[PDB]
Amino acid sequence: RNRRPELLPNDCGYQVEADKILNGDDTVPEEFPWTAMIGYKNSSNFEQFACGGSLINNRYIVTAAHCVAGRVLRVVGALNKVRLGEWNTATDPDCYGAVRVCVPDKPIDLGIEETIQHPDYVDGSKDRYHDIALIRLNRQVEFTNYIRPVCLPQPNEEVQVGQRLTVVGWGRTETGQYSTIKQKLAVPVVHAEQCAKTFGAAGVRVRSSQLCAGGEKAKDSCGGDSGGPLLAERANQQFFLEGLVSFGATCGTEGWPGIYTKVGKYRDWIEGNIRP
Ligand SMILES: *[C@@H]1O[C@H](CO)[C@@H](O)[C@H](O)[C@H]1NC(C)=O
Ligand SMILES: [Ca+2]
Repeated sequence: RNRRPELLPNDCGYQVEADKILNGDDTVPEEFPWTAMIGYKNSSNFEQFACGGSLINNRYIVTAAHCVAGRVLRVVGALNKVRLGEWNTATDPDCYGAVRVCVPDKPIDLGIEETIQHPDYVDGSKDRYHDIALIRLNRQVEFTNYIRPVCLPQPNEEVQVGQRLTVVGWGRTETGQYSTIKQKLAVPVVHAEQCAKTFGAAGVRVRSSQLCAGGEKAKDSCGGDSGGPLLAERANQQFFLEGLVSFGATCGTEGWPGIYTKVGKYRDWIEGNIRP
């Protein structure tokens, strides 16, 4: 299967601590430097960012398969670019804090060399089982304080119910707000049964490769992007990509937690589909 585990760097999951003035759910630009924005372009050349993803090394982002096939492609446009190093999409340069500083680096928009959807994913399916895809970027990415790779779990590692994780993004889901500043929201992992309604179709079972997180005690935590990261902070403040958004959480009266692709469960597949 041509697995190349050594192409996933050991220097992963570390971010600069450079924190500052009054927050909210807003991040500083240095937080979660593996976030990516996925950009689309329709037939009259209108562009917009409508999905997220996570930088895993200097050549790849990992996202949901539903971000690279089907509905998004007809509703928004063709897959076009991936943006790294963004913080506030409303501004450029990005400047923050009472004692003011600016991000030295303009966000980078990279082309897509190839997209690899998981072979077992079915576009339009009720369950979206195996909702994962790799995007090989056009260029080797040089890491900075604002662009760095996230760690991936091993296939035998499990998140436990009650464990708190962080979903990060710009509200780029079907029902999201489309925020301009990158947001972080803390969410509990919950029993799979609580995601019964998440599919928006009855009778779908939550598989082992799916994670249910959000819910009744996390009504202030809706955000993230389709394909966007769900993170565990493990020992030594090293962040791991426990999940990516497959069905977004909804935080209203009759809403539901989100279903995430368990990324560790696809570690072998990832390693077999990356090249230097
Ligand atoms: C491209 O998107 C813009 C903005 O949403 C829209 O006005 C336009 O109709 C789209 N192009 C077509 C005709 O597909
Ligand atoms: Ca910006």
